[PDB]
Amino acid sequence: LIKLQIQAGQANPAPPVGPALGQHGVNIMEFCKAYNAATESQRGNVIPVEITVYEDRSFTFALKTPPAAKLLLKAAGVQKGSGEPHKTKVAKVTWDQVREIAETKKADLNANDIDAAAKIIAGTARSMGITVE
Amino acid sequence: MLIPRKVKHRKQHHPEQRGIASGGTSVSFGDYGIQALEHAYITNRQIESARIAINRHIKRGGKVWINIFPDRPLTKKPAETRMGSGKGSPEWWVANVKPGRVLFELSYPDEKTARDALTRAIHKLPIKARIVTREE
Amino acid sequence: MKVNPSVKPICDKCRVIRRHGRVMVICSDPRHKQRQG
Amino acid sequence: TANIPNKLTANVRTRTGKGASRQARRDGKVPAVLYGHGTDPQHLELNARDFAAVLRSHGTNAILTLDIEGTEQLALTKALDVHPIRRNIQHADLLVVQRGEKVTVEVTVLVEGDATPGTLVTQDANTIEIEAEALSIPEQLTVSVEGVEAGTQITAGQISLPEGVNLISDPELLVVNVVEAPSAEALEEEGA
Amino acid sequence: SRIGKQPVPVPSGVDVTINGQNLSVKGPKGTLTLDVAEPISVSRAEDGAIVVTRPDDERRSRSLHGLSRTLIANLVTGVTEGYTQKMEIFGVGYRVQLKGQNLEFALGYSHPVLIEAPEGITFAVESPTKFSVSGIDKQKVGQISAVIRRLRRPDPYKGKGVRYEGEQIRRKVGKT
Amino acid sequence: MAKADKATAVADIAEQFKASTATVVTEYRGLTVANLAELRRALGDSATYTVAKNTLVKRAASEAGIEGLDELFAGPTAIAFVKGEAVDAAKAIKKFAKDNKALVIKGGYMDGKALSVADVEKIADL
RNA sequence: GUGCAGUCGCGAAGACAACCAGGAGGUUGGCUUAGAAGCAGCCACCCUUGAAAGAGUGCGUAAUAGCUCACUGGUCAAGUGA
RNA sequence: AUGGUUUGGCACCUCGAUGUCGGCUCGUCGCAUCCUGGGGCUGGAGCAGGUCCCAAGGGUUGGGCUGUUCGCCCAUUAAAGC
Repeated sequence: LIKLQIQAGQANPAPPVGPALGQHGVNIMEFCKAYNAATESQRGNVIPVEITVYEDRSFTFALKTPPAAKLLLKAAGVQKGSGEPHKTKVAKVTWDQVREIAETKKADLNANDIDAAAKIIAGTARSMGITVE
Repeated sequence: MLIPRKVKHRKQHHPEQRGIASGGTSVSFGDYGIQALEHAYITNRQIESARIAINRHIKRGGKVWINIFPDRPLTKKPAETRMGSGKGSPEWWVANVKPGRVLFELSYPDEKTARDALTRAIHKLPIKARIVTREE
Repeated sequence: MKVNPSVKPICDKCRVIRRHGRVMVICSDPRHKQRQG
Repeated sequence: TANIPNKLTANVRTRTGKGASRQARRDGKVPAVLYGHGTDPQHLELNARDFAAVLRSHGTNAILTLDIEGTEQLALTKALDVHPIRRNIQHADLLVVQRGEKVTVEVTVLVEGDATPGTLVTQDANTIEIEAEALSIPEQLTVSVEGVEAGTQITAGQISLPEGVNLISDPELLVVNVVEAPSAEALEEEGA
Repeated sequence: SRIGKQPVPVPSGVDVTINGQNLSVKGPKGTLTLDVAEPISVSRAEDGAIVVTRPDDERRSRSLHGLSRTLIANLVTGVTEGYTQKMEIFGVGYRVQLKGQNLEFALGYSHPVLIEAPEGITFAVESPTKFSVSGIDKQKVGQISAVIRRLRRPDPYKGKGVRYEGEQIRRKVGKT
Repeated sequence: MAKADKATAVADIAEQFKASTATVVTEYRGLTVANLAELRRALGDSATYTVAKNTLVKRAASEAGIEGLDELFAGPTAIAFVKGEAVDAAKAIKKFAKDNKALVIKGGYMDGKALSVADVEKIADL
């Protein structure tokens, strides 16, 4: 098992996606193309990946929802989050933007209802200092 | 490096080291403080080395109060000189400290870092000291 | 084996003991291993 | 706030002086005197351990009911004498008070809460003056600082006090001061 | 103490003889002798077990109690089960072959080294790069296993030398 | 865990159990939180899944008829309440047991009676 | 190191050590840099499943991976910490 | 803080005399070890090192310049100790 986050628009071999899983001994060229097809169906957001590997070097990848921080950054229109959270605030967010992200995270979260999921995103929004409304 | 701006007399008798402190025996500004336990002239530099030591450990937050000010001068005759021919020129400024005197006071959110920081300052002072807090 | 008048438990695994009247510090990491002398 | 008087046993002093008082301390007893509106100075020796226990629990301003040779007298701890180094209790002054009497004393102040992250909280004044009935004395007062921002001064008048309690000290005293947290640039400047 | 406050169970096949502070245990694997300290009294429960008792609670009795009890259990276990220490050798060209009661090691030295077995200890080689040492006394078994461990200096870079099976030796990397 | 917290934990477990129709005793040694979370997902829709201290339940059992489960607290204790329906969790716990096989159903309690592993399996079918 | 005495914490609702299991989702929290993922450094330091899981006490890695820990429950059986 | 060898402070023994620098000959003692002997840790792969601990048995060169102690330089040496 290995955890990585790869941008939607590129799958080149890189030190982050090279020796990270290369030392485990798994094929790389096949992985880039298969991941590319799914992430270019979405085409929108960077998608985290979790590669599951067996004893025969056969690998099954897990493609889940985009990161909450990147989801909140794109839901706010800003490029980079606040370097001084909760004192200097880059942007403002609305409940419906929170809920749609929470609904998106609901397939990826351990929450029960949307309300719990919304609070989880609210906690993430506080992490980089995005005020919630 | 604290020195008085001006002093009425520049050459003075050595401050005497008898008794224990009568005033300033209790922390007043901060929440923790360093209390002396032996008589010694806490000079000008030792205060600077200790105060810097506190700031390095507590980093950003907090405020430090220095209740001791070195305004009492001390003299030394020029090196390689026979005795006589008057009193030497003042050299270093010391502040007379008696047991019970509270030198430094430090205010910081968490206790553990504050006690460690004050402990480093103690190792830069000639006296045996102990850290004392505000309550009874 | 550092020989100093002051010996302290550098890391959490370090243990302070006493052998034959002399204080030591024994740790899995040999660098931390010191002795009072 | 009505509190129950603490019971102590006190006996009079046969000999008074630095010779006798030092020996009494060596025996585990703290010499004391008792004066009041009744105009009657009495010299007593309390047990040090129980007196320390009463003070530790009920604060420095403790209401007492002494037993002086079988007589019960209500007394208040006016003041103490703590040795600077040994931190003993060398001597205690006890003031007699009748129930329902207005007494002026000093109580401590505690700051409870969570300040904003960019804030350093400084307590200028440890104790404030209070006039209250002898049995209605509060052991300590509380000041709450939560979500307070910028330079906000919590003066003495702003404190909330129990019923029947008056603020003898003027309200202008600045008990709590909140300011912006110093930076490492600011720390390495003052003191030079 | 807690260790000393636990009776020593003697299985049915084991014989225990007590003469005051002198103790001797006889069993299938051989015979052993022991002596206990003055403060501790050693007596036998009629169930057929061993019990140790300390009269007072100072350092000496409290410290000696745990030792004296666990000294007997090692004594009884030695004469029923015995102790076998298993070793294994790492390195290229490192060989072990047994000669009589003695054991020989080929550790890369210009000459081969030989270890003689003292009384009550026996060496049994299983493979060229794996062997074992067996005996009665836990101390003597561990003692000779110590001496064998000192044959080659510790090697953090390649791990060549003697080892215990479960031993995990730290290794660094020699780059420059 | 203060003494007041220990006591109020008994009350909440008792309050939870009193409205709970039946209880199931299971063993959980060797189950990761993620898989445990799926069991929480497989049970939290209707039932309630909990793991509590052996003696904490014991005092939380003297009130009602779960005084007869004292012998089922030896070892790890995982208890399933069924506040909604009766057998809904009985199928789920068995299915989760078959999925993991690191889970052993120590026993169960229903309508004032205590049953063994086979018997609660019988009531799981019924 | 030990002798004495005094406070405070936890403890048969089984304390402490040890042994078994679990130690998670958002998530690679934002800034920062080549990188920076709990483990240069700075800011905040939350929410959720919940028994318990820290914006992570340490080691390890270029960065991941990995070993752990804090912490929770099970056996054990009177004391255990400052 | 040790040591008492350096530059000093004091003026206590000696001014009806305690000969003062270098070199030679002859030693003797300390260890705060230069080589040889035994170890720990290494940012110790090997050769070679670095630092620290134990150790005083033996050894510790010949020349150019200067009255020189000291120092620079030429050849060696296991080392050219204080």
